[PDB]
Amino acid sequence: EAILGLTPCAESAKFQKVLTKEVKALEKREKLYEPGSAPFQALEATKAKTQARFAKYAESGLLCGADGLPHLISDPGLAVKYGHAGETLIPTIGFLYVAGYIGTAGRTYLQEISTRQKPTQSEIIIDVPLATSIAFKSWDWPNKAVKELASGTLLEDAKNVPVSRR
Amino acid sequence: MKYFTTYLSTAPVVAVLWFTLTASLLIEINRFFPDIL
Amino acid sequence: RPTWFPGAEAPAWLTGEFPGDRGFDPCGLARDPVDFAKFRDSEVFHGRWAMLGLVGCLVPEVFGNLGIAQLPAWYDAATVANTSNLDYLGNPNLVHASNVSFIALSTLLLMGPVEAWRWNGALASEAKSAERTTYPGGPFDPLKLGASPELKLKEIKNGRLAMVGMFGFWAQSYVTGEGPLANLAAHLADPAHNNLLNT
Amino acid sequence: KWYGPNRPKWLGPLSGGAVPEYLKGEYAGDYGFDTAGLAADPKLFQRYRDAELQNGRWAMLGVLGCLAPEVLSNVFGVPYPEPVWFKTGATILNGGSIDYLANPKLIHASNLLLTLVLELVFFFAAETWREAGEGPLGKAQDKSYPGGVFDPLGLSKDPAAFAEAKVKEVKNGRLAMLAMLGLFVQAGVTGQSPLENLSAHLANPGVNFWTSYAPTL
Amino acid sequence: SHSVKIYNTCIGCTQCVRACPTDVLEMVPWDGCKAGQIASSPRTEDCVGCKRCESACPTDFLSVRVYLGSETSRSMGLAY
Amino acid sequence: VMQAFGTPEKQILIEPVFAQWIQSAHGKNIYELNILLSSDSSNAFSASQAIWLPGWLNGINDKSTSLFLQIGP
Amino acid sequence: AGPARGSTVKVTRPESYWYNQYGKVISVDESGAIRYPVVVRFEKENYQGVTTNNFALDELEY
Ligand code: CLA
Ligand SMILES: CC1=C(C#C/C(C)=C/C=C/C(C)=C/C=C/C=C(C)/C=C/C=C(C)/C=C/[C@@]23O[C@]2(C)C[C@@H](O)CC3(C)C)C(C)(C)C[C@H](O)C1
Ligand SMILES: CC1=C(C#C/C(C)=C/C=C/C(C)=C/C=C/C=C(C)/C=C/C=C(C)/C=C/[C@@]23O[C@]2(C)C[C@@H](O)CC3(C)C)C(C)(C)C[C@H](O)C1
Ligand code: SF4
Ligand code: SF4
Repeated sequence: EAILGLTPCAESAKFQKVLTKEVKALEKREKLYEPGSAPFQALEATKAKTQARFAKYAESGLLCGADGLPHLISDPGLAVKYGHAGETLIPTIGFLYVAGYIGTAGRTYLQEISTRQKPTQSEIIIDVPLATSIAFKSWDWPNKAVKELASGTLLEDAKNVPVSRR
Repeated sequence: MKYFTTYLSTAPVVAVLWFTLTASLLIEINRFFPDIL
Repeated sequence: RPTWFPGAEAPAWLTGEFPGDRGFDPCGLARDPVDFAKFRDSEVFHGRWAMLGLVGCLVPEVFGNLGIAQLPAWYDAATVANTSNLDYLGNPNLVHASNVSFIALSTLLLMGPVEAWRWNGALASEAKSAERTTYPGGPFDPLKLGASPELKLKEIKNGRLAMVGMFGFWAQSYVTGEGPLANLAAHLADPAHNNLLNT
Repeated sequence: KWYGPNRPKWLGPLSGGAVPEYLKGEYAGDYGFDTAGLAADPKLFQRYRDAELQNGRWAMLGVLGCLAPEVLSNVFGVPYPEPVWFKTGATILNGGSIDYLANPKLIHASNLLLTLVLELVFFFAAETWREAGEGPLGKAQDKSYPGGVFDPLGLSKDPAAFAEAKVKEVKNGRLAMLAMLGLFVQAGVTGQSPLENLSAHLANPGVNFWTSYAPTL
Repeated sequence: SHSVKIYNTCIGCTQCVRACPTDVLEMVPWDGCKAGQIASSPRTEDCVGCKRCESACPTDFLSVRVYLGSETSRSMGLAY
Repeated sequence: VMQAFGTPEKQILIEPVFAQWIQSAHGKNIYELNILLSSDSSNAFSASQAIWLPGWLNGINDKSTSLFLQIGP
Repeated sequence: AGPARGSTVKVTRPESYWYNQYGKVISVDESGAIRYPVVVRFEKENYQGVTTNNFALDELEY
């Protein structure tokens, strides 16, 4: 469905122009080699991939501009109403899960070693068992996050936080 | 080997190893499932 | 004590000193006794605006049917003022207002002082005390009668009814697409097949 | 059905060595079943207890909500567009609306993302109050068993009846969880409604089984 | 000239005095600390402003403090 | 790197939809969004004593003027 | 009163690196002439690279 003045890539002539332009370049390169030789095969693999890629973009409801290149929709309302949520909105959730995981693993390891005798030695020599255990137990990180938040164990109190003369 | 694993546990070795695996994984995904936009 | 539900036990903070108490506060919004006095004013205030708003919304339909004037419908007046002129009681020489933004500005400019004065407890720029007014008297009570707890309960009760009524008017107008008395007429005609649950 | 050291157990009469030590019959639904040792840490055991009750109660409302609009369409003539549970949802897609009791003057909802966002926001509030154990609706008596507004009939006032009813709740919960897991797998395998699945096994006890689908794998 | 001031947090370690390259500071007797000596700055006309003393001082926010001011040929470190 | 490897179709080209919405509300009809001044039926458009609007809309939908330039990635 | 040797204090001197932080008491001086009698040791070194400092009683919370 054409929105925001954009055409769907599946029914855009400029899209086809682009595909033609890439495939023609590859043909020109192929002229130099012999139809059985291994460079030839490489250029054929390249061309195959190329045509496949354009076909994929065509059956994905991507939206082309005047340049004939696909454009992404980032307002979540527009994305969900017109079937474009896979462009930005799903990746959002995907990034925020993995970033929360990495944070949780890092915070966890740091809070664990902080109770050791020399905690700074465990920062330059990683406790690898401890780190692997933390990395694999941290797949359900919102458990820990919402617990820490609602309980109050997420934030240090202001009285315990070093601060300047203000 | 008696302290070789502790050497492998040091930060730049663990970093090189972890990035190498993480990079390798992303390369292999981008071999199998290319051109995700 | 009379309560909103058979046998239902009242909160601790709802004791029965104030008119309209039926021990109704599931969401615990009047735990803080400082907020409870504000809410009490807000309840009566919302009530009085709902009563005036209900009467003022029935008036176009009634005045239409009794052959007094062809007033716009309550959900049409802003459209009328926006596209054409709003002439009082039909009469094109009365008021004859044409611009919705000047109506809105006027509404803020007239209701600003009045609202501040109400809150401040006097015609002054600073509140007299930490207490809400809600029952002024003086010029606002010309017939010299009132502020009895029975009458207060009568106000509260009619208010609450009108606020539920006003919610009705909004939803009705959206759904049925016609005026409120028309909706009553429709239900009074054939009640089994002119209602919400029949489609 | 009971508590204590001589309660019903999960291997019945043959349940001598089948009980771990940390399950001493203090909490509802202790049949001494924990073969993977998940509850050996007692903080983890408190967590899991809350989780088993959250999954259970949600599973109960779920199974009732997956069956009820199909039943209403079957028994009564309520004209739901796609009344099956795994087909509901798609009704709000395209240009279609969601009308409660198939009446287009009831919710008439057409904006999927507005629906979802309202749900997440409401839940972010209510779940944060749940986890804290204090909120607008009051302070909880126990994290899993709040009481107050949540118990308006006062059925938790009697101690012994409360102790029994905890065992009723956890056992209905477990059943409902197995029901819901049933619904999911049935839809995944048979592709038909779960009332049609029941009708098919009521009509014919025989071949109409999981062992009509098993040969195809 | 620069101005060098000594505050009462001094612990009389003598490190600033040792550090100074133009003999501005000396240790005089005092009773405010266990070492029974404080630093002092009599010859501030000879201070070049290097702040070596403040680098030497071990108290938390220094007890010796150099406030740079007006330049002279002495403070500007000129051999011409 | 997409341009360098000869694959301009794999660029990330996010549309500025929030600025295009604002432009649509001001009266630009190039984004087919039909709101406020770009809808004929709105209160904002049909405000009787508007009267600056014909001039304004002529201006905002003329490529020569720089009155709200068209925008993209 | 003084803190006990070995006890934990919180610094309340605003110009200090260790403000709002906790240290161990190592020594208290008993003379009244001394202006900063309490010696405190911290785990985190300051910008100078030292880990110890003298304090008065009115700069500690014990
Ligand atoms: C446990 C690791 C961890 C966590 C949970 C955080 C969390 C945060 N950082 Mg910090 N930070 C970290 C490490 C961490 N950081 C490191 C290692 C550096 C040095 C490069 C920084 C440098 C830094 C700066 C300059 C800023 C932040 C800021 C922030 C805050 C906002 C988010 C952000 O800006 O991310 C950005 C994160 C980075 C730029 C650093 C990348 C962190 C890596 C990818 C993850 C940790 C790596 C670690 C080695 C994992 C080992 C775990 C294993 C042994 C189990 C957030 C509180 C910002 C802030 O103050 O917000 C108010 C801010 O300006 N961080
Ligand atoms: C108390 C409580 C709770 C509650 C509650 C509930 C149910 C609250 C509900 C409140 C509700 C339902 C409040 C309505 C207001 C209506 C008003 C003010 C209308 C004015 C309307 C006016 C002034 C209209 C004016 C005009 O129409 C006129 C006259 C002519 C038209 O041409 C023009 C316009 C339209 C401008 C909880 C949350 C359940 C639990 C908690 O623990 C305790
Ligand atoms: C105890 C134990 C063990 C165990 C175990 C076991 C057997 C665990 C099993 C857990 C299981 C099976 C848990 C399912 C929950 C399902 C839920 C929450 C369903 C909700 C459903 C809801 C809320 C929603 C339903 C709907 O949205 C749907 C779907 C579609 C919509 O159209 C309609 C509605 C909105 C109504 C081990 C591991 C074996 C050994 C160890 O040692 C000890
Ligand atoms: S600044 Fe340099 S010259 Fe001056 S007192 Fe300090 S050490 Fe001595
Ligand atoms: S000023 Fe600092 S460096 Fe100089 S003696 Fe005193 S404590 Fe030691």
